[PDB]
Amino acid sequence: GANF
Amino acid sequence: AIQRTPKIQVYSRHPAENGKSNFLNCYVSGFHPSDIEVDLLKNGERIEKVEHSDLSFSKDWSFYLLYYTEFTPTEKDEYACRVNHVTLSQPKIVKWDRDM
Amino acid sequence: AGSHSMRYFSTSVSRPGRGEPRFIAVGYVDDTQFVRFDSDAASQRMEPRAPWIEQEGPEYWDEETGKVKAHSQTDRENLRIALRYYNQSEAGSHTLQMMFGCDVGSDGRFLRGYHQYAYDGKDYIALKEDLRSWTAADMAAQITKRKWEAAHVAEQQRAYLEGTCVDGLRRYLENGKETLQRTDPPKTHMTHHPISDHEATLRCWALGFYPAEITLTWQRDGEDQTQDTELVETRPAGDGTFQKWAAVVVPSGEEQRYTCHVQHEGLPKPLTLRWEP
Ligand SMILES: [Zn+2]
Ligand SMILES: [Zn+2]
Repeated sequence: GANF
Repeated sequence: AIQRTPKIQVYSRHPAENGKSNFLNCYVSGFHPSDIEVDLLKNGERIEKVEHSDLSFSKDWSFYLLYYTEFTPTEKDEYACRVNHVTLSQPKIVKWDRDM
Repeated sequence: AGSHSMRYFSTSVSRPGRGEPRFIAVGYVDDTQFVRFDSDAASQRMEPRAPWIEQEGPEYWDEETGKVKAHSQTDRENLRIALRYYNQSEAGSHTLQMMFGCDVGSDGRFLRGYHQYAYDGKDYIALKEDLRSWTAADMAAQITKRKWEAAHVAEQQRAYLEGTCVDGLRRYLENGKETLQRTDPPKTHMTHHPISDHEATLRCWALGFYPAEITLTWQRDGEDQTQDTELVETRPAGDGTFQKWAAVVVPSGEEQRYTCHVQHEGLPKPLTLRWEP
């Protein structure tokens, strides 16, 4: 779900 | 990029009895990256109806796969697993030893 | 069993010049796989891989399929971000792996949670054991850690891992109870293989056990032979059980100095085997  | 070379085990599901149908397994593990080619061989020749498990990986992030096929071992037929991977200069062939 | 785990795993592999990255995800309860998704497959759905998961309603398959597809898009984006962080070219193929899950005790209570990433086979960022902060492995991962800290990703993950993840694991253990709760002990035996007139191999076998966790060790005169045992990786039989063997090379006539020791949750008592022709 979270981007780098 | 860490590269890890595959470990290979070739073995039957059940203790081999000449004449009785069984399953021939080739378990490939510990490799990275994930692209790999695996063939089961009967007397040097690629076996056709070979299935394999879904790509998974271990705690150290290295991949593992099980390839398998039904087979009926005999006294003289040789079986092997042939594996190619980027870490190998040449395809590695591992012969089935019914005691391992 | 005394404790249980649910684990989800995903792998994305970029394919420069050959379209979007290959994405493969699998879910496990203990050592039993129960779902998969493969971006190469025609259905574009999450698919069952154990019979008991088919007890889940159609809403489950729709919702999980949407989430796994959204995750494949996130990891497509993250592979692009990684190229920039590491100043790598668009010509090479790279790998992004993720794992998350939870452990619960046999009393049904949360034990531990996990949420981690690896890039090209090396740790990138991982949720720490207290589920409150991140271990970031290198300079690029600190950029991610900063962003995740400001967005409170750890609190979102902690709430999923202690809540929905535990609830799902407990439901699966109920629906798959007959198979998931078994602790089938190994069937054991020993073989003997002369190598020469000076040496022979004793091999200790464990067959047909579940779950996969097991300890096989050789002793000589009551002392661990860890420095001399050939020990193969625990391997699947293909029928839901596992196999393992351990071997030692033994000077001729000294077989009775050696004992094989087997520990497995399915055993009432640890086993001790001797060569007894
Ligand atoms: Zn249990
Ligand atoms: Zn001699």
